[PDB]
Amino acid sequence: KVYISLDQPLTALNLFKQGLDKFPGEVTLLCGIARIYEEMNNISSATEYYKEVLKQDNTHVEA
Amino acid sequence: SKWLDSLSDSMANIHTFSACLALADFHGDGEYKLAMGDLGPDGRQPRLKVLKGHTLVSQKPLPDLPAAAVTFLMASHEPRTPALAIASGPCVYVYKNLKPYFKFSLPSLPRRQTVITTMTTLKKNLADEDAVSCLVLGTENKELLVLDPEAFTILAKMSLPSVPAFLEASGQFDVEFRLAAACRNGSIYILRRDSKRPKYCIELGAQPVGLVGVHKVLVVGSNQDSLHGFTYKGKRLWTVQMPAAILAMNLLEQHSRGLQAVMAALANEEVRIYHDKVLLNVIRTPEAVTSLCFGRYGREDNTLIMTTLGGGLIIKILKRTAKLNVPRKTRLYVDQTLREREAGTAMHRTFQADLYLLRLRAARAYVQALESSLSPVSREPLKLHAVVQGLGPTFKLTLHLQNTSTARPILGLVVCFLYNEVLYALPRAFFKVPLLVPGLNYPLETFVKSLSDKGISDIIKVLVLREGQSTPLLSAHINMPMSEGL
Amino acid sequence: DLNLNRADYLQVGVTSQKTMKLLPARATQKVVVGDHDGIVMCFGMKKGEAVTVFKTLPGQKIARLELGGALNTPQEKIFIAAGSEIRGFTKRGKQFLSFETNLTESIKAMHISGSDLFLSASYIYNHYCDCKDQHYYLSGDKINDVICLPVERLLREVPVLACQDRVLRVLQGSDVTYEIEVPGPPTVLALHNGNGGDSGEDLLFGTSDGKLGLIQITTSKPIHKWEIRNEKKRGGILCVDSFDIVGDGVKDLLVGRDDGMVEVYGFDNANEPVLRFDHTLSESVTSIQGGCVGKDGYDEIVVSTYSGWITGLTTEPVHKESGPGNQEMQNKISSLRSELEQLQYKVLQEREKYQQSSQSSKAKSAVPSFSVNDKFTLNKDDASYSLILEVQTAIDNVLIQSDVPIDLLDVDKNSAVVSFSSCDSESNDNFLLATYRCQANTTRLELKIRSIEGQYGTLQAYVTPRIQPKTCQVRQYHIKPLSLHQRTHFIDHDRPMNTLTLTGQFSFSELHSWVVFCMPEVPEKPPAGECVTFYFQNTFLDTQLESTYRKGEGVFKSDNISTISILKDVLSKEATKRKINLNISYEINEVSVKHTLKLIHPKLEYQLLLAKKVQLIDALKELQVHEGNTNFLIPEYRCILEEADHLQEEYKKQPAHLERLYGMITDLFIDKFKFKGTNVKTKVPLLLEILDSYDQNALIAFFDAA
Amino acid sequence: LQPVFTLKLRHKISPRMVAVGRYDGTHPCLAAATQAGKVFIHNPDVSLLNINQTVSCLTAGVLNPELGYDALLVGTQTNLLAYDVYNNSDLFYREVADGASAIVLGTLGDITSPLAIIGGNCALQGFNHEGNDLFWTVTGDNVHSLALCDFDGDGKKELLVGSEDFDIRVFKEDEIVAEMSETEIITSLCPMYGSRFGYALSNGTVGVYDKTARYWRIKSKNQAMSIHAFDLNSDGVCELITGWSNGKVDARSDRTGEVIFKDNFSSAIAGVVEGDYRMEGCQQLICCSVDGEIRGYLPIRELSQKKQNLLLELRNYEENAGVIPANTKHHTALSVSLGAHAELCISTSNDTIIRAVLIFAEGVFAGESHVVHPSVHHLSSSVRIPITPPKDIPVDLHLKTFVGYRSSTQFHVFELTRQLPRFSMYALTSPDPASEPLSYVNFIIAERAQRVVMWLNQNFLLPEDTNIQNAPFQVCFTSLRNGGQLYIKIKLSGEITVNTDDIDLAGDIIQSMASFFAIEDLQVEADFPVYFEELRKVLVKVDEYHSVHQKLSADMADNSNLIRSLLVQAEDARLMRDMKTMKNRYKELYDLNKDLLNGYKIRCNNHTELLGSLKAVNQAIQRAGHLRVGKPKNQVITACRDAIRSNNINMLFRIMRVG
Amino acid sequence: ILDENAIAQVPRPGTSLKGPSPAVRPVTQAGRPITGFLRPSTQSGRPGTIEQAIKTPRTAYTARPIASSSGPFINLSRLNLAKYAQKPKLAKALFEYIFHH
Ligand SMILES: [Ca+2]
Ligand SMILES: [Ca+2]
Repeated sequence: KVYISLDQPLTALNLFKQGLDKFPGEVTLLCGIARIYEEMNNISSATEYYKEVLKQDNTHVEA
Repeated sequence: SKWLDSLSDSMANIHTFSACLALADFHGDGEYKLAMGDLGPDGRQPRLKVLKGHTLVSQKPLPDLPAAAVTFLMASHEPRTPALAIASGPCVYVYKNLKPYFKFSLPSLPRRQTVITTMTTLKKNLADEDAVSCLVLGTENKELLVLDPEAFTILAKMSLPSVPAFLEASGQFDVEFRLAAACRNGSIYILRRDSKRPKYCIELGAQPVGLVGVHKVLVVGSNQDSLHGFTYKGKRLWTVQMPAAILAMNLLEQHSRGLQAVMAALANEEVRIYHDKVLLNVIRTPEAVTSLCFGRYGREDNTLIMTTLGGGLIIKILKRTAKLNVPRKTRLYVDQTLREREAGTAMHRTFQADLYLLRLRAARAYVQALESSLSPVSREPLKLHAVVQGLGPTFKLTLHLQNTSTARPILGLVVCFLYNEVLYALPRAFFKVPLLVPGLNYPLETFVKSLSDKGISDIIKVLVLREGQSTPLLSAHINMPMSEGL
Repeated sequence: DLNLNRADYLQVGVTSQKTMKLLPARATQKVVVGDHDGIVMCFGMKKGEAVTVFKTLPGQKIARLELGGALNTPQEKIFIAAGSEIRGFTKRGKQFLSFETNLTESIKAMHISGSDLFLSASYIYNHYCDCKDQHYYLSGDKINDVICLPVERLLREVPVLACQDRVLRVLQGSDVTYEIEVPGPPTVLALHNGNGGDSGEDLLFGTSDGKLGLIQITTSKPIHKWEIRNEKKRGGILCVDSFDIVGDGVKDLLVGRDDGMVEVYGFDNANEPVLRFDHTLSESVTSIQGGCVGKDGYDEIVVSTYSGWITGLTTEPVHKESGPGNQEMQNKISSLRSELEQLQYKVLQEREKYQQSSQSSKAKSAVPSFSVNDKFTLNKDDASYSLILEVQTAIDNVLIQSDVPIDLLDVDKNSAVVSFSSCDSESNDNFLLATYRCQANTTRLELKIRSIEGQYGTLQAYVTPRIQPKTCQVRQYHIKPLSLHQRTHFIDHDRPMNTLTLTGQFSFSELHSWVVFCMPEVPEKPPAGECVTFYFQNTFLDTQLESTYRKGEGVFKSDNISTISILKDVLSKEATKRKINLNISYEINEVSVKHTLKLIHPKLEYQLLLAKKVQLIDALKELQVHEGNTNFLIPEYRCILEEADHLQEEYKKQPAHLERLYGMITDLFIDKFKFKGTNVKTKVPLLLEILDSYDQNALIAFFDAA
Repeated sequence: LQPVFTLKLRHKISPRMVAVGRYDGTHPCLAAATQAGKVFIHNPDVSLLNINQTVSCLTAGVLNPELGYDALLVGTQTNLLAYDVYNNSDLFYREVADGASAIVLGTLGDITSPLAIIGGNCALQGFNHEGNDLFWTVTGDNVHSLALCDFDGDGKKELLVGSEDFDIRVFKEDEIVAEMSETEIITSLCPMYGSRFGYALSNGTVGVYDKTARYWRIKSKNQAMSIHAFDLNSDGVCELITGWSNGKVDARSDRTGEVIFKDNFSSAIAGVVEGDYRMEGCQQLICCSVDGEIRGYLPIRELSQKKQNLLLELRNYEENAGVIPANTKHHTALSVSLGAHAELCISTSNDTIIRAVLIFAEGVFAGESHVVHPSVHHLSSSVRIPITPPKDIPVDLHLKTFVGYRSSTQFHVFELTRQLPRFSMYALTSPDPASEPLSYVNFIIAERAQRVVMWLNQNFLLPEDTNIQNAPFQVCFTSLRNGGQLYIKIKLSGEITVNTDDIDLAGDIIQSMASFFAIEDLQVEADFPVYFEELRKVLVKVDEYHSVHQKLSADMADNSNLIRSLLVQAEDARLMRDMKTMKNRYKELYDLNKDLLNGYKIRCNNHTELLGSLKAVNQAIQRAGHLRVGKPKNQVITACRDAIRSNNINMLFRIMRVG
Repeated sequence: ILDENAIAQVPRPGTSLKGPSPAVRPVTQAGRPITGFLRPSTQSGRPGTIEQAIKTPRTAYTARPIASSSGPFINLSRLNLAKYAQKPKLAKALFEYIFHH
């Protein structure tokens, strides 16, 4: 949130991938990555990350 | 890489045109200078500047803005430099050796004089490098004055239907002269012997931005970013399309290879030399170019000097050694089509039943709306919608009302607001509306004000109704937002 | 557009003004120069090296050198005037004329018109004809140069006499016909062609403030044709000449300066001049000529430099040949190498002998004397003297000791460092002790000095050159009491004059000595007639100080109370010094204070507006960097956003002007109350507060009331 | 030469804040500070970056060698930010709280990661590509310039620190190597040679240093803003490019400082930096003015005048074979007077007089000179000059005594060099044990009490009558910048007791005596009660200041949010033409602004006091470590920092008490 | 609008937050096609000026209408937070109360 407030998507994405390196399959982190990719409007990666969320949750209302 | 570059400068503020810039011999001894009547950096200060080599040698103020500047030999007695006849106002300053030598005046009109805009020369009998040339002036009054060799008397007066803008003189004046005039009305008129009136006109469809005469074809540059080659009889023979606008067209003629091709100074930062139909020797420039000249500048028979739209000079010396996105269907689609093929009858029947029930419920809701008259769009033509603007305790509520009819005004109408008198304080909750003229959106605004100290959002109704009736003609609703009070 | 390459020639000793000439000789001419030791020499510069000719014997300091000829013959006789006599050489080492012309002090200018000889002096002017006195004049002011119009193209000889007080007295015989007025004290003047002007006669003058002109002296009145009054080209014209270097067909004007600047003026407008090429030289030009001296076939300018470097500016390129890889650089390098080796040998052995012989008891160590061409002028556009020291060698350090509160400002052209040593003002009488070390190899040093309307006193300056014994020479300038009064020729009597009369027991010479002690620009020698009137003018603000005086009486009218108060105090001090017991009687126009305050008001208004705008300049600049200033900034501050630069650069100098104005106002107040017999040295702080407020009407109210 | 390119940038460039960096990886661009706290980037169009804060440093380099992009660094007096301009993303945004007065970017000794060194109040720091503190040490005063140069030739570069104390120290990864004492606040260092570095001051002095000596030096006006070593002549050896305060760019030589190339501008010179704009594979030299014009470059008779000067000297000597007996000798004498200055008397064993004296010393006198100059009624043979140096550094006066008679217009100038020792002050007196100071530092020396007498006699202006050899050896000096004392006592075992209540003075004495007796390492036993308790009280005030700042910051943030909301509400009222509520919103805004300005004054005073307290803590660390020579120094520093991060104040003081 | 925190003013297209064409997918602004799963953190574009943000629908840039800026159990002015801070068991729940309630 802090990094998105300072308009720094590519810092937030690196931080999210660091977190996923810590927590290997977290759903909120993958969903945040997908939200950032959709705000930047490149859906071809937001669909991939929502599909990862699905592979983890499969009931996720957002993805 | 046929165009050997010589000089590229950007501090030279030379805002001339392709017609008020001419190079010729000015002190004999085979050293050609280039005289140009340059405007101000904006167009305020007319200054005549001549160029020898690539350093400025003399710039001197001029009375008014030069409309053209062309050189010519006045007589063959011990041929010195040609005379530079620079056109300014109703006057022609004839310079001999770049010195004020004569001031020809235009014969006035019954005072209402005129101004000269276009000026070229015409050959008398010889048409060689030593021949005598006569001026041809285009007055602002639609007239062409064929002058004398020494710029003091008139040899001919030709009548044109519109103010000329560009001129081309072909042949020898006495026996075979052809005068092509590109006017402001977007037309080329040709003048031949015995014809005081052209009677051979050609329309371009767009105003001609240039005019260069090839020995047989006459090119006309259009405002539609193209060239059109016509014949001297009044019949187009070809047309070529340009990728961008045409700023200035001049003539590139070298007699060694007999190449007489028209140029083109396009607005896309390039210049392409055009023969009859083919492109060749296209060049590039750091900025789009407004004027080009090709001649024997300095001591080279193949010099081309070009001035950028922003100023500066670029001089180039020509070397003598010239599959579809059809979608995909997955297992879901074939299973769905199999279900449809095996159970199509039940789907058809149940969808028809659902459509019947939907028509029933839609008619029900339409009748209920007609009863309550809640449609903001409803013989008796009207259309109203209410917009709310502003946070804070005071909101601006503007009703956009409109009469939607061919031609019939609505005289007696009135608007009445319905609100909760404990939450909103409307000053005038009822007011007449102006005479609604068919086709105009009338914004009729009011100031709603929230009174509740706690945030309470309550609806506000608006009823538009006649003054002799009691049933609202139409209505609208607005959910007032939260107050954000104090 | 013109380019001149700096080619150096032989170096001679230190030269005075207009001490170089060119023998007319189509090939290369010959250069002739005169050193301050009397060694007049001439060379031809055949090929790179100076082929010296008749380098004569040392004598007195050559004050002037001029070549002329009796008849219309090509002028070749070169006449010098060293100490008090005029010697004359032919175009070789044969002296033929030696006119003793027994005088008192020296010669400062001379002109040779065939046989006619017009020489100047400190004040005296003589016109001889072959060692026979024929005309004698004694001006009231020192003469700078003398010329006679062409006695051939015209008929009568009309010698012009340029005085120090900004006048050109065009006299005939032994009495002035009329006097032409010129801005600034004239220093050089020469008819502006090889003949003296096509249209009859024309005189071209150049003044010490930096100004050129073409006074056309007719039979009874002058006809001013143009003037080259400059702004950035300050510097005393020491030399001027006419020669066609541009090659257009009309002769150009080659003019020198005092700050090295050499300028060529072309007449391309066919009647008026225009600058074409300027070049700085790091020393003071003393003579300029045209023609050619090296590699005949290319016109060049010969410039005599103060220290003696006879330089040329040629129109011919220097690097005329090259390849894959000049040699004259190597030749000159090798020559200087060898010379410096052998000179180092000799001077090291002599230093050893001198240091070992310095221990001799009875022996005395003599000192190398040298020359310092100083110029203590007064800038008129400002209120600051501009002192300018020059030495033939380079300087090491310059002391500036004072006895007056003085501001040493900064000069961008100066490259020295400054070192304001901590004065005391209680035990030493030095209210100022500066010290300008000069970096690298600089000869001249220009430094500003700003003194208040009062505080008279001396000012010393110790100069030390970069020579081996490293001696020092002291100079004593004077900051006069009324050091801001530039003398002019006319006043306006319709101003409120606060007259003042001194009476009693004067020798007119002594009263004149008092006025010289009291005023910047007045001749020392008492003017003849026992009755003299001078028309001064304050430069900080225009207030005249007409001063008239006879053998025993003096009237010092004025437009300022401060001026007459200072005069009263200083003259009473001089009287008490010399045991006179004079009698003062003053008078006041009760509106003069109003006039002076109305004069001051615009300056204080401008200073306060300066401060008010520069306070907000930077705050507005912080807003400027955003949103591009398209729609929001008020037009009021938009008028400041453009001129921010000039406002900021004037704010740097503002505080000095504000302090000076406050001091002047408080002195005006104190003095105008002192004349009535009161002592109001106590009400000053209220006046200071009022000026912090500066209600001009409340200011005049406080002036009239208390 | 000729400027290979020129351009005009409309933004005022801050002087010492300029860098060239390939922010696109392969496309070099210019980064430069500007007014309002914005950093602009010129790509070959100008792009702004809102630092929204007054910048004080700026560089650009490779911070993570894994990728080939330059990282734009931006320092502020309370922050430090690395920035990947290409993919806009903070590499690290660290908060220093010590300030950013001078930063560099390179590889230190025995560190495998390019550090972003920084310099603040009195402490340096270091950060890797993520922002982890890997280097930290304390220095004398405010750091003004830093550069990386391999003094000592061992392949790992030590860093050169220019302290506001006028000193230039060289720091290894942990150890201090050497310190040369310049004469003014350093402003710029630049290395491009092996062990040679070019330095600038605020006098205007631009010079060059070998290991521990100056090749050349030139002092002028218009003190240099930015120095940078480049190879303008392409002779293979770099030269000192310099940009002065007037506009002059003079490329000099690293040999005897002879001007080789010269150029001029319209305003001052912000920065000279090398970087290949035109993509030619070879470095360039860009000069950037203060007013925002950039220009980029690609890489005779005076000796005859000297001959003439030699001939003039020969003329003088031949004239010989305002006059003065040739055997006139100027003899000086130093002394010290209490009733408070070091007096220097100059005389002449003749009847001649001393008309004026112009002493020239670098850092003692204000300016470079102190001309004495008696009045004509006061002239005599012997003249005394009082001197009051500001600090204890041995200075060398170059006296120039103007010798001549009374009424003379020209007279000699005798030159003479006299060195005021390090401790020129502290006149010797009689010890009064009632006024004995309690603060003392103790340590042991090698041997040779006679050599201690030598040290004391060569670093102090002791009178002639002093005779002290071995056993008691108690000398009591009284300071002259204060009333304090200085007790040097020596016992038989070789133990030196220094009883100075001042700690900087004891540090100076210990370091000088160590450098004198050729000592590498040493440990002390120091007690400074009245100073240690003051430092303790400062440490106590620190956290209170922190809390107050946090409270005021939260309050001002709340009020700023209120003001933003009120600006929006006022805009809405103005757009609906409700003038009464608009005036109400503006009254509310006026009141909030007045409250916020009051809070701003309070917070600013508190922040100034807190910065003073932090600099006091760091100066305490540096004065504790400074009291020990060699390795026993470094330890303390480390321990001291490790004693602050844990708030173990008593153990902290024990580290600075015994070590 | 009134709060600027992004360092870069005009960063490269693709590194800042500030598919199917509008001929298929409905839109909300010039771009920004309609999304699934409205969350209260959605900005979905941003206005240029305060006037544009006011003179538009209140819920065109957020899931909720935009604001101007984003008895009682215990009276906050009565308790000494310096004493509840000593007891973390009380301090944690008390902070959660003060912050979220
Ligand atoms: Ca090393
Ligand atoms: Ca080099």
